Amino acid sequence: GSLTEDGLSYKEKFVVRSYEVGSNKTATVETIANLLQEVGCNHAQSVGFSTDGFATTTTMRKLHLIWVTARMHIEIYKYPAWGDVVEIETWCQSEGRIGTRRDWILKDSVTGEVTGRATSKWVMMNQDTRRLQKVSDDVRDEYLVFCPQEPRLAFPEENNRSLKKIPKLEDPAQYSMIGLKPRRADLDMNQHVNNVTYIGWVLESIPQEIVDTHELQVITLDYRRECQQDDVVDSLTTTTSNDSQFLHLLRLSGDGQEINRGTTLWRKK
Amino acid sequence: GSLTEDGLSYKEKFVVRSYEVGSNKTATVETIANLLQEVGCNHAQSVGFSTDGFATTTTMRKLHLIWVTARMHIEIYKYPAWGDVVEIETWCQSEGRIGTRRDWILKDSVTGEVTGRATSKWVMMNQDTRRLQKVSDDVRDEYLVFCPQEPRLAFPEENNRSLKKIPKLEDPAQYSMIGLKPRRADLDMNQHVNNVTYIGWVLESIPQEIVDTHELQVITLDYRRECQQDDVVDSLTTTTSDSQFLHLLRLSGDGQEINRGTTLWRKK
Ligand SMILES: Cc1cc(C)nc(N)c1
Ligand SMILES: Cc1cc(C)nc(N)c1
Repeated sequence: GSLTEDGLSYKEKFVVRSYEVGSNKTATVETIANLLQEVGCNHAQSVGFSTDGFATTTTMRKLHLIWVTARMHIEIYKYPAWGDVVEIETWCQSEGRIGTRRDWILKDSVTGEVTGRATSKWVMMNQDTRRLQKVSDDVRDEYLVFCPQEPRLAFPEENNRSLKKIPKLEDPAQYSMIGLKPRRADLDMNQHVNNVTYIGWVLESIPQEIVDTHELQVITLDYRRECQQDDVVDSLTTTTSNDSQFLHLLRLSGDGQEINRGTTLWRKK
Repeated sequence: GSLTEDGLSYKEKFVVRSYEVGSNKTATVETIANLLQEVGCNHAQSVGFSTDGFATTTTMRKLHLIWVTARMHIEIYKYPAWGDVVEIETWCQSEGRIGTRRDWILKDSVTGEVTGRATSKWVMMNQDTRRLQKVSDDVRDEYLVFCPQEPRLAFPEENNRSLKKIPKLEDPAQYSMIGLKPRRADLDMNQHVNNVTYIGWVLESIPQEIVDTHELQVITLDYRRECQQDDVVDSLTTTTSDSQFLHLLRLSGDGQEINRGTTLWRKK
């Protein structure tokens, strides 16, 4: 992988592995989300971020600040097959004092066709108190160094799906998968649950018949609170809809505290 | 990746990913086991095996046969760090009518030093009845095409750890993690639980204090029965000692054994 000629974005190619694919011999959406995180991490290393797993700037380290994910939104047109090469381009943008955004475009390396796109929103937090805060002038100045100054959006459309508000699922849920818990493979190098694990847990409550007859086209996931290593999670889903749409909720098994909410859109094969 | 000049082994290089590492910023043993399976799959594709997820020969397809893992044994001297390149070389061998073996050597691509080695034993099974069987002459002939005919072993030594018999853990276990269940990410393309998931489940009952103060040097895992997508597993561990443990995975309900194993850990 490498920064592009202008140094404002980063590209990397991945060969899809045997264990990364599902029943149709194409990459799962969790494999896609892991590749998006990996290229994001390689881009951060290439522009001087800390190499301790927290991806912080110099000002952030001085002030004990970290970024936390607020939303992930992925749209896939074609999942790459086992052995195929996918090229992913990523870049960041500051959104004033609100937070920052990381965007991605996925392409078939042989054809050059766009096969998917993604966007994520991040908010600043004090690492010690876990309290949110606005982005300071010093941090916005650091982002100006390696971000395009004119807007560059993976989702340019007017009132596009990636910014839509998600409602809270009402009990009783139509479907559920109870008692989910992370194992060590679900943790990152800093012993926090990996963001991709929550996508897997959301999908656990989709019936196997939908997975067998449909392809996932869009997933939008809000993150509200982290699941700790000793927490247990319930995954709830209700149909809201040739397309099938669902509303999702992840909450702690032991008090019902919400940790995530989301929606998925599926197309019949 | 590519077959070597003589066409009897296969080599592939991997760059260790951010999400593949643990707290010491080095690859976990589950990341190593996934890379061993990936290079094994690329080698099978390169020598003409099925591309449907079952890695079968032509004679195996005609007779509705598949290979099932009986044992995995891994010894790591150094885990590669995040961003490092590891080169893995793999090859297979027939073991008469008993079954087949796949062996691996891991190297640091920059230094060329051996950083680990692994070996696995596979037995033939009818895909429909799930009954074991011996390897036929036609299948042994197919393996002669792409396997070295003189013995080539990752663990050559007579009576070495990789062939040691593993006893059955006695109740009560010292440690346990109960109620483990696979999610879709734990399944392979044929909807069977991935072999690497069982290594993760074994390690779940090792106390976090051992993981924080020691490095895993050796893991030996016997596979006896498959965990199905709707099964629930309990992971049991007892210290037998370096720190050494005895492991058992069994179904949560009826207590049916699915795996047994041992691990050896060295203090950091
Ligand atoms: C958006 C958000 C807010 C808070 C308090 N915690 C998160 N993990 C994410
Ligand atoms: C060694 C072995 C034996 C049987 C009956 N099933 C397995 N999955 C593995």
